[PDB]
Amino acid sequence: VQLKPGTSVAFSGQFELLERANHKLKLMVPMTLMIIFVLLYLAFRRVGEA
Amino acid sequence: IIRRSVANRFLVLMGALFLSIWGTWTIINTPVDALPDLS
Repeated sequence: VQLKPGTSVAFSGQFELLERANHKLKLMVPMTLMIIFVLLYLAFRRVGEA
Repeated sequence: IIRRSVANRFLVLMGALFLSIWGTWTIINTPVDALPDLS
């Protein structure tokens, strides 16, 4: 599809925000899980239990 | 005064890793410029 001088095209919709949301949690969920490990073996002092 | 700090080396390592990741993140996302507003 050709473009005419003076015409622009763009995309949008719900999908866009998702591309961020997932990414964001895909960046934090790991760290949170780590916050568990460090806080889990404080009662056992060994990694096997956590 | 830091004897209790060396007895839990693993906590120190985990904290250092968290700090390094957070710092890399904030550095990747910090705004950079030159000669800021000074007038």
